[PDB]
Amino acid sequence: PTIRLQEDPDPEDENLYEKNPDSHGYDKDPIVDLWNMRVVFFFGFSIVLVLGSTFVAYLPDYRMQEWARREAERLVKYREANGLPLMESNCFDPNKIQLPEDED
Amino acid sequence: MLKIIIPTTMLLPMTWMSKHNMIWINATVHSLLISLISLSLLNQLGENSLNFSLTFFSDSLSAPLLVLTTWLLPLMLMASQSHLSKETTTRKKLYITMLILLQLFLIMTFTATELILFYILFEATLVPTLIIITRWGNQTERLNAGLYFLFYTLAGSLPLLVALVYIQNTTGSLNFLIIHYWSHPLSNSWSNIFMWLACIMAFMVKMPLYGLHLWLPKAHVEAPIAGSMVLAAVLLKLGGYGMMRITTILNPLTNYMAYPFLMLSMWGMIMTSSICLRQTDLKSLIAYSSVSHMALVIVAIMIQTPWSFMGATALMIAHGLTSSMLFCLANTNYERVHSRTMILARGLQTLLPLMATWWLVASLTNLALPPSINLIGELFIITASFSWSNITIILMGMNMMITALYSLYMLITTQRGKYTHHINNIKPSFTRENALMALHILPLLLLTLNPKMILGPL
Amino acid sequence: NVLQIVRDHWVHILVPVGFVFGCYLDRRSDEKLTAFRNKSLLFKRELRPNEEVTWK
Amino acid sequence: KRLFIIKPSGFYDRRFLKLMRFYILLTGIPVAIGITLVNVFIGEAELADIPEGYVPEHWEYFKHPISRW
Amino acid sequence: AFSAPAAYLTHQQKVLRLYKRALRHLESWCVHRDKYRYFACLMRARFDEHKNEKDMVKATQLLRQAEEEFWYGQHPQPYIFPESPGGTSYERYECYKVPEWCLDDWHPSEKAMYPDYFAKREQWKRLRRESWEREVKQLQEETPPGGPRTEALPPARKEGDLPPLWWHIVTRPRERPM
Amino acid sequence: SDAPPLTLEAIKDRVLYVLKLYDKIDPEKLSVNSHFMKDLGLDSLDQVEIIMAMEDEFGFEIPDIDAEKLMCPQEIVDYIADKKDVYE
Ligand SMILES: CCCCCCCCCCCCCCCCCC(=O)OC[C@H](COP(=O)([O-])OCC(O)COP(=O)([O-])OC[C@@H](COC(=O)CCCCCCCCCCCCCCCCC)OC(=O)CCCCCCCCCCCCCCCCC)OC(=O)CCCCCCCCCCCCCCCCC
Ligand SMILES: CCCCCCCCCCCCCCCCC[C@@H](O)O[C@H](CO[C@H](O)CCCCCCCCCCCCCCC)COP(=O)(O)OCC[N+](C)(C)C
Ligand SMILES: CCCCCCCCCCCCCCCCC[C@@H](O)O[C@H](CO[C@H](O)CCCCCCCCCCCCCCC)COP(=O)(O)OCC[N+](C)(C)C
Ligand SMILES: CCCCCCCCCCCC(=O)SCCNC(=O)CCNC(=O)[C@H](O)C(C)(C)COP(=O)(O)O
Repeated sequence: PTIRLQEDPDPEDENLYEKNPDSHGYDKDPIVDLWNMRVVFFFGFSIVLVLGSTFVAYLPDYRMQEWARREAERLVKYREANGLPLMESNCFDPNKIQLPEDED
Repeated sequence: MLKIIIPTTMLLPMTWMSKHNMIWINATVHSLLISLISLSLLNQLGENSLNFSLTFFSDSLSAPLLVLTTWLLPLMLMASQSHLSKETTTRKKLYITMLILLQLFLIMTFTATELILFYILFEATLVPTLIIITRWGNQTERLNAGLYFLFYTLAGSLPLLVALVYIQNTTGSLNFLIIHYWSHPLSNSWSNIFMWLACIMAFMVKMPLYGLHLWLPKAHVEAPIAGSMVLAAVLLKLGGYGMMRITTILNPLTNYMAYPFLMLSMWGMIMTSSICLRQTDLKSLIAYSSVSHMALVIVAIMIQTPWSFMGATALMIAHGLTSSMLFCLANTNYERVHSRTMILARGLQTLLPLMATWWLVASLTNLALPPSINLIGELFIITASFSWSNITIILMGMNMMITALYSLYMLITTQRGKYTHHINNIKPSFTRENALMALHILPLLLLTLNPKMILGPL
Repeated sequence: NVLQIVRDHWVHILVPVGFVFGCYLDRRSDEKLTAFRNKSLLFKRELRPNEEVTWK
Repeated sequence: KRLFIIKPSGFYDRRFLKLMRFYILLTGIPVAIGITLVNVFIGEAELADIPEGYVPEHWEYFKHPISRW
Repeated sequence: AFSAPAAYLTHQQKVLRLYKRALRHLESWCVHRDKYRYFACLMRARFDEHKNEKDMVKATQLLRQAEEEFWYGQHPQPYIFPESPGGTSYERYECYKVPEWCLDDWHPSEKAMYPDYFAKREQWKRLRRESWEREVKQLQEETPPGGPRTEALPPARKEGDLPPLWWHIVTRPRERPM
Repeated sequence: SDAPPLTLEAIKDRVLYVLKLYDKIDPEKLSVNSHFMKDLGLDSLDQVEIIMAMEDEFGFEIPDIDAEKLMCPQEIVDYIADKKDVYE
């Protein structure tokens, strides 16, 4: 037969615009296509994008940035009023630390 | 956090009970709703993590990754339904099932409190990816790609497993909170060196590290579009997340165990950027781009500074979005002309103007134009590397020059010049493709508007 | 006529129902970790004349 | 004379841009109006000392009405 | 650009091409018109001095020496016509050129404008469809058995024929499309 | 605006105008169909000069392979019209 096998020929690719000039590229069924477009646009842009951005923009300050700023303001005011240094090189009180007895 | 896990498990039978011509609509709608729900995880604290239960917790490092995963699922569904139109209903449902199972495994991986559960889920992600690649890939090379994808991973992860169980016999726990609080230094012995290597190599091969990256061009080129999207955007970040988790027990050994990996990352970043300059396949160029960006992320994780960790987090998120967008852009042209050769279809700006705008924006984000979060991550990593050693600015600097070049090269090859005369089948862009590009690109700039959400726990 | 509409679109409650069930299970999980409720040194507090527990 | 100018089809790109603008605005104009109305008629909370014996609710530790809600 | 090239250039063709190149570069050197005319007449005299050389070997040696002299004395920045391959407007309007087949993809609302133009387009497409097979048959007949040896194409010879492979030459976009 | 819409009559007029300013061609004896070599008795170098004069007149270049074939004013006019998309 000069052939190797019985096979279907490779078919040409279908253009969605032929049967539907305004086809949106979602489905060959025009109604299912239109509603796929509508749901993608409504739930992607209208709901998740804009409303999610608004929700994230107004998230309450659980990172405590403003609290930390106010605490630092109080600390700076007190330390500058009493003439103490603004910050100490030790963050732990040495009286609660017991060094080794001998260093030799 | 079962309020996110259970709806995906419900996506499964919802897909398998849907009418034959409503699978895509239902899957897309409920995937978008799940992403909206997962958006609430971004409310994080400044001191500790959100400890939901004994099994799951959310940090400031894993929450953006979860949001990216849940947002990527609907985009994958949108990108897949074009080339799967001729498929049977059962096989389409099986493909969607693979995507859903991958999302579930990733979601549970990013929030597991124990390292062995994390390992089990991080290996479980292998099966759906391999099935997708080897069943729905287009060319004969996909099979080989699958093998390269599998063993390269497993040869890294099998030692890690051993190390993990060994650690549990020594400290009594693999819970990450206990591991962090009860941390002890690693002495300088051969046993500790090999424990370090066992704990590091799996994540190294996942990034991937230069020299261990050969699986990635094969797997990311031979895969279908959704496979490439999820491989570039999320699955590469498993290595970075795991490394940033595991490095808490490796000090001070890392101080000198990082040198070969740092040298490999910097030089191979230069090398892969150079490789991008001479590439005939458009998908392979994007894959090697991913390799270069991940080399940057590896350097950031290895130098172990707060600025480097913030830069690594930002770079992972930005790269995920940008590389997924670039893969989709290349797939549009491939579906039009059925060939991946870059110089085949030229002058596409004359035929498709809006797609050319999408190409320009994607290539602009690839070269880290300020103030994109790509640039923020890159600059933070470069500053940390400069603190590590002033000479790094040379190599990093060279990278910044090469990247832009190849990026613009890609654009100039595809959009500019004159159109190919004999190609007469270039149809106007569909609404689906434009919506896909917009849903990729708009979150990038929105995140630029508020960058502290992707900067991590540091 | 709602029979055909229901049999065509009953798959649209699975994911919201899963969300509600996940919320319920998360509350149940929180119910099992109250061993230190109103007992930490930082947040220990005297009860109000009416309230029974500090959080649920 | 006036000659025909051969161009690619600009209908579909214009349609997509109009659809995207429509949906974004459809949800974002009410949001902007609501934000403006809330800001005008329900301002931000004023920082004050905790009165003796009072235990504030957690949402009372934030100042913007939308964040508090 | 329009004519099919031959397998090689002849001696006379090479001499004429060198003459044109030399005159153009001399004009590039001699900016003013009167000076250029003077030196161009001198160049023409120098060219036709050796016009009647019957020895071909000596003729090719003279041509070789002339080309070496030209390469030594060429203007490094010669004048180029703006639309010539080295000019400042060489491919300026290529981005405005759109192939005609794109019109097949216009939305019917876009085609609702310009009804007469699209009717004429349909007529042209019908003509091309009716002529193609006759063009192919004529090419099959006129081609030698060992394939074509040049890129020259035949004209139409029959009653209502069209010259084969005419569509993409006739429907060129334009020189100034938009 | 820009330059006027060149017509076939204008192209032919300018070509003949250039040719009648050539001292080697008799103006009266010249017609639009006169052959440069047969009718007018010119050689190849004169043809090269004529092609260059046409190029200077119309501000664009004619490649050598195309310029070799032009032998009468009508061929020059037709080549220029075809190049510049002149149909009227
Ligand atoms: C187009 C689509 C195509 C595709 C593109 C892609 C689109 C993607 C979108 C994705 C979704 C994005 C959603 C993001 C959510 C973010 C919302 C947010 O957080 O809002 C923040 C912010 C509101 O912050 P807030 O925390 O709510 O306010 C805190 C206070 O409690 C409030 O203070 P207050 O107590 O004073 O109350 C102020 C109140 C009232 O204030 C006033 O009334 C006073 C104003 C001055 C008037 C004074 C003179 C005028 C009257 C005199 C004459 C009448 C009186 C006498 C009568 C007789 C006449 C003689 O006004 C407001 O409430 C603020 C306006 C509300 C805007 C909310 C934005 C929501 C957008 C979400 C939708 C997204 C899509 C866009 C569609 C939106 C619709 C187009 O909104 C703003 O954007 C404000 C910006 C304006 C400030 C001035 C600009 C300064 C420029 C500096 C830079 C200079 C460099 C040059 C660059 C300039 C370029 C701009
Ligand atoms: C097509 C035509 C295009 C051009 C025409 C456009 C017309 C104009 C529209 C462009 C607007 C210009 C933008 C200028 C910025 C103004 C808004 C800004 O001020 O709001 C920011 C707020 O932006 C948001 O915070 C960022 C958006 C969050 C991004 C999340 C995206 C949604 C999820 C989608 C999927 C996720 C994928 C990625 C995974 C990581 C500031 O935040 P903040 O300084 O604090 O506010 C302080 C006061 N608060 C806190 C009380 C509110
Ligand atoms: C393709 C890319 C793959 C991924 C790349 C992975 C990178 C792995 C490289 C490992 C980095 C270092 C490993 C061990 C640290 C030091 C290694 C050694 O060379 O240093 C000296 C070690 O001394 C000598 O070199 C002894 C080692 C010589 C034998 C090792 C074989 C190396 C030859 C190269 C084989 C290629 C290996 C990779 C195969 C692919 C230091 O002297 P010393 O202080 O005493 O040893 C420190 C440990 N102590 C304290 C417990 C004693
Ligand atoms: C910018 C400065 C650089 C320029 C320097 C250039 C220097 C070169 C000057 C001298 C070059 C010569 O004379 S090279 C002398 C070459 N002589 C011959 O070949 C003799 C045989 N004759 C023929 O081939 C034809 O008659 C032909 C002459 C082609 C006429 O063509 P037609 O009659 O059929 O139109």
